[PDB]
Amino acid sequence: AAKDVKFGNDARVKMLRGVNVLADAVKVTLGPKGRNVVLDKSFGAPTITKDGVSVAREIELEDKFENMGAQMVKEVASKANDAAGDGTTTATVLAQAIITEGLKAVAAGMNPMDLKRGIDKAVTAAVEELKALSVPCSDSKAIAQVGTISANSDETVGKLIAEAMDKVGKEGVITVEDGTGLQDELDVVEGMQFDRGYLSPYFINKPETGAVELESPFILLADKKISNIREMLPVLEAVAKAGKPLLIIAEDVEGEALATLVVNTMRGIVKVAAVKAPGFGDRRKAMLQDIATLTGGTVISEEIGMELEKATLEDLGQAKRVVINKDTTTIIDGVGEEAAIQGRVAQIRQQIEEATSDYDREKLQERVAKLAGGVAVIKVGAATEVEMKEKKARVEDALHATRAAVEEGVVAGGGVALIRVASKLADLRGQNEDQNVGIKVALRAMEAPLRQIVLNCGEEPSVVANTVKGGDGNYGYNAATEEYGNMIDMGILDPTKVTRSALQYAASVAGLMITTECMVTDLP
Amino acid sequence: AAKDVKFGNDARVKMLRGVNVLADAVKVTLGPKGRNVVLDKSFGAPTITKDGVSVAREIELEDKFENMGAQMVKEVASKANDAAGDGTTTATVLAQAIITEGLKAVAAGMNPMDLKRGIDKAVTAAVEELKALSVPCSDSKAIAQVGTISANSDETVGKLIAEAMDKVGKEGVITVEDGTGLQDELDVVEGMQFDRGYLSPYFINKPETGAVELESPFILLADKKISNIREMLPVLEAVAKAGKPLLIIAEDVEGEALATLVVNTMRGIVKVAAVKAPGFGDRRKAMLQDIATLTGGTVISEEIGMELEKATLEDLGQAKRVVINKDTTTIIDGVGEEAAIQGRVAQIRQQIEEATSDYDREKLQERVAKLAGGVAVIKVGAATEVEMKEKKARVEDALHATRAAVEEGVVAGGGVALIRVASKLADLRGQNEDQNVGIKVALRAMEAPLRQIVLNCGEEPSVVANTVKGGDGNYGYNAATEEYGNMIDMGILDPTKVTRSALQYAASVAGLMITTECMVTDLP
Amino acid sequence: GIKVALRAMEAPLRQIVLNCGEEPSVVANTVKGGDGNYGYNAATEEYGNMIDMGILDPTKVTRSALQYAASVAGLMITTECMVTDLP
Amino acid sequence: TTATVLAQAIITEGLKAVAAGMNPMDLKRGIDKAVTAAVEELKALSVPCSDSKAIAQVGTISANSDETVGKLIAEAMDKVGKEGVIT
Ligand SMILES: Nc1ncnc2c1ncn2[C@@H]1O[C@H](COP(=O)(O)OP(=O)(O)O)[C@@H](O)[C@H]1O
Ligand SMILES: Nc1ncnc2c1ncn2[C@@H]1O[C@H](COP(=O)(O)OP(=O)(O)O)[C@@H](O)[C@H]1O
Ligand SMILES: Nc1ncnc2c1ncn2[C@H]1O[C@H](COP(=O)(O)OP(=O)(O)O)[C@@H](O)[C@H]1O
Ligand SMILES: [Mg+2]
Ligand SMILES: [Mg+2]
Repeated sequence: AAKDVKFGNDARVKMLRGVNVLADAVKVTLGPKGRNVVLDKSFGAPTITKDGVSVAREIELEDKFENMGAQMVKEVASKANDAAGDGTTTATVLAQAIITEGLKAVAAGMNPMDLKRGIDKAVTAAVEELKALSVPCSDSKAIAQVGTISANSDETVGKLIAEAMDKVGKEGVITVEDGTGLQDELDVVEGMQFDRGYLSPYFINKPETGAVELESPFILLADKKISNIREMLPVLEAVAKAGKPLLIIAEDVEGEALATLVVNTMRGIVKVAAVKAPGFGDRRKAMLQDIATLTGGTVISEEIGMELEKATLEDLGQAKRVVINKDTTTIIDGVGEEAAIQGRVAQIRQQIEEATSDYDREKLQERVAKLAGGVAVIKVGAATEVEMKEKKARVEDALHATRAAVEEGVVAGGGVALIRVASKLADLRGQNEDQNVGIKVALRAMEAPLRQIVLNCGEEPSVVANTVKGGDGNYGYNAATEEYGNMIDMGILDPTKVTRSALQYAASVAGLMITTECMVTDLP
Repeated sequence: AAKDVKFGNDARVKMLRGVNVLADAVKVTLGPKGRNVVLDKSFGAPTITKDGVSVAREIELEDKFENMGAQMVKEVASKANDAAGDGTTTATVLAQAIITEGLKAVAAGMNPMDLKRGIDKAVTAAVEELKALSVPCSDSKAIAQVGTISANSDETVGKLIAEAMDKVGKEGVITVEDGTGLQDELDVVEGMQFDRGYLSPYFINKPETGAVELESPFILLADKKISNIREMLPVLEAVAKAGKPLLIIAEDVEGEALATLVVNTMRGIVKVAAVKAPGFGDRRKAMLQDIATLTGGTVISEEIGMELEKATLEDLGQAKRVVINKDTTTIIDGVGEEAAIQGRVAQIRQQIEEATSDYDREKLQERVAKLAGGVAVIKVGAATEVEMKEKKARVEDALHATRAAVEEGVVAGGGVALIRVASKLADLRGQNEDQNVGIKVALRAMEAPLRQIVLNCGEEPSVVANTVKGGDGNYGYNAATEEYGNMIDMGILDPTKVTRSALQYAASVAGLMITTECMVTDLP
Repeated sequence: GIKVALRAMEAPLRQIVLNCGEEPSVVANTVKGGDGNYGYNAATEEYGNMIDMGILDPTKVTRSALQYAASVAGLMITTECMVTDLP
Repeated sequence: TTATVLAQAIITEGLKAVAAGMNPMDLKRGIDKAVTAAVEELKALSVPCSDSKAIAQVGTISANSDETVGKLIAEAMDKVGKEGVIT
């Protein structure tokens, strides 16, 4: 294909125009005051959205070069959401400010490489300062309002989340279930979870979040990389007698064909899934038979001693519910029985004494807590099930935030945290002035999220930013109530996890943007 | 896809042009004098319509941005019809007036957010005042002319509706049936209804209102979310022996495939339907076996104790007629027999004493009245059945209005009600003047429906609006007879239900329109 | 109308501060909060008594600027129609 | 330059008020009422200048802060006297 080659300022000017168009649309929707963006939908009334992610995914530009600049910022903003579940608009507000000023400095003939180093040095220092700024919210009492604040300042969703982590503070998995009673129901089931993606991108089922809630499927568990269609078809034939969905847990399938192919064949037919087992080698294999002991299943392949093909519905695990997604496999409640599952407890307690490897010891002491801790199951018993269905997303909204908050503590929400780092590290100086200019570009960019939010509020951003900069600690503007106060006390706070991720991702995209010598795109 | 990005006044000016084009066409058809709009039809003479809904659905604009502005007003006008069955043109007359003036205020640099708050504050106050304005029409004597007025001022259709609600005043379901006698026939059959939509949008049958009148089908009733094509095909084979249509009542089907698919497969073949059971959990399940007791059927699935597949035509409910639509399931007369149906009456009377939950008590006392109240069946015995078929739509016309009227009472029809709220709340003032301007924009907009109607009448709107504003209570212009009088006495009135819905929906679309910072549409 | 004139009178200070690069509104608030000749020395980017710092403007020039601006501006706001040669 | 900046602000604020539906002529009368009062207050604020130190300072500020220009004009101011003309 013919490729259009662009160079120097020619390419950079095109890239900035694309960054600006995407940032402008995402920036208006920052904070409680974010103005709605009308997104054309192909049939039906155009969607009106106050959410940055929907607008960003929508934005595509017709200029090949301008689109490439927009796409690069979008992927880093999405990466911020992957690390912590929000920060998508904040990442683009920060990225646009660093990128626009940095590109202008490069257009002044300044060395791009140390401009990049100076911005990165300031970012690393700011990240350490943010951790110092952090308020540990480990205690359940802190979790109680942290969770209420986390759920878009809603007490009802927050308290249920807080009630369960009252159950497990930290690592206990908590899941959201539609309530079967009009009173809310919470129980802890000693099920399981592991952070392993599904073996095709296309396994998505009914919940609009790329995920696979699955009611009473049976589970295959395999100890060699499975020979595919010839011996999986017997099992699929057996599975299709009963009518239940199947999940493959394995090393992989012999996957170049059928791990790609099976989800394109089987969605409309039967619904069948596949996932990687956790860790590698003996740990993966041992962990698969740990998984087996907990589900009630046994592990199966031609290779070791326990042939696959003629397997029945008894020769499987089963779980009352399963969740599976791009990045996670979750077992909500096995068919396995208390005594058999506790065939494990004697060994796992024993090996913790003595294991000759430090990470084997760590894995064993992680595994026993995990195995016994289980999954906290929250049933949202709202009077209206459509409304608990609606609040169900906010509850998933909340635990993403609450989990991030417990992991890194909390910072003064509002860009007050970035203002105090900016004021805190004004002293930091670059070795050369290209480096010095880079430090300043990063510091000025840190002010941009607070200023954009006050602009959406209609307050002129400068008076407020001057007052917030002048103020002490968590003194900040609550734009929803339009007055200054202590933000943490007022109830505006976010995890140090979220702010740190947005700043780091914004810095990386900006550095690449400043140092991009040439852009090659397909000819229009 | 390449997306055209618009910003600030650039987008708003495009959106206003689209709102204006749609509003202009809908506004001319307001009231008895509404001038006809010729709607091109692809083959045959162009339809001439004095109905706003037909014109609004028709209007589509070629500019991507202009169409998006029109579509947003259309969906809110349709939402007004969904809440109460009319108000579609009135919503657009009100929406255009708030949107045009509000956009002009935003174009004056005024803060969009409080303009929005000021309009909304005035609307909330006006809604309370409208309820104070309300005349309770609960009494059957009030229903008698309320119904006559409701049926486009026709006494014949109104009296039959009034005669049946003489039967049940309020909650008793009343249905319209083609008369089998030349004398009108009215009977009350203790059948059933529940406000649950059908499980595909495409289930539509013979009546031109998206609905499913169905003569003697048999009914499936299921107590688990059904395993689909493999065990539904036996039943479908059994059903297709007899030749009757089938309805699935269930939690759902295992629906991602066959609940979407079945209506695309089975329309031309056999005609088969599916609906959600009412409520959730024990209440849904109990209510399904309440439904079972009343129809004469029993509830069926693999899961609890009563396998599906080999079921006969006896192992079903049956009803003489059924109605099903986007939002409702109706059972007109079971096959069930008096004594068996009254297997229920002892329990339902008993549990009302003692139930330990307040909403369980409410559901029980709602359920007994509902179960015994039944469906009032009106047979329109006109001398001409084509004419009773024609009047049949007006009778459906009437009960939509009569039901709304009994629920909220009635207000001086004619925009006289909105004039008196506007005059009543002239005192209301915004905290800031952006808020003050918003209150005034809402108040001036309230006058627009009366003025548009007098303009269609050919009276200049100002003299009449000045006189109506000056006059007392229900003093208003009867544009059909072209003279002022007491509107309620003259026979021009509408439910508080209808006016309140139109004002609320118009305010919501206007606020979004004023605060829309950016519009993203697919490139032309 | 009186308010429009008073708000406009703050405009020269804001524009000098904008040319300096400091935030005009923040400086305007400090000067408005201050009293007497307290003002922002644009060259030294500091706040001090203007007479003491030597920043003095002739009264005739300031008075003339206000009167001339008000007369032309007041007529311009009243314009409702413009008639000009077709391009 | 200051007259243009003041005029631009009065027109921008006035046009926004006319857009709100405020009668344009009434705003013009209000602007004029404020200006007449402001001119009197400038006369009260004014303190006379004839010190050659002050004469140099008004010259320096008027010359984009050129100290030499103000210094020389004060001396020429001094030598010619009030009836004198400086070119
Ligand atoms: N009531 C408020 N007062 C001040 N700012 C707020 C308030 N609530 C949230 N914020 C801040 O505004 C941002 C939330 O805006 P949001 O629309 O969710 O964009 P994003 O997805 O990038 O976080 C966060 O930075 C949050 O800290
Ligand atoms: N005889 C009449 N006198 C005055 N106005 C009337 C008369 N009859 C109805 N109206 C008013 O005119 C409106 C009915 O117009 P219509 O064409 O049905 O549009 P819409 O569907 O929005 O109600 C209602 O607001 C009604 O109150
Ligand atoms: N350091 C200073 N502080 C503030 N303003 C200054 C300073 N020095 C000179 N000025 C000038 O700024 C304005 C001068 O305007 P100028 O640009 O010289 O053109 P003109 O006098 O025709 O309006 C005056 O307010 C004057 O005070
Ligand atoms: Mg957010
Ligand atoms: Mg109508």
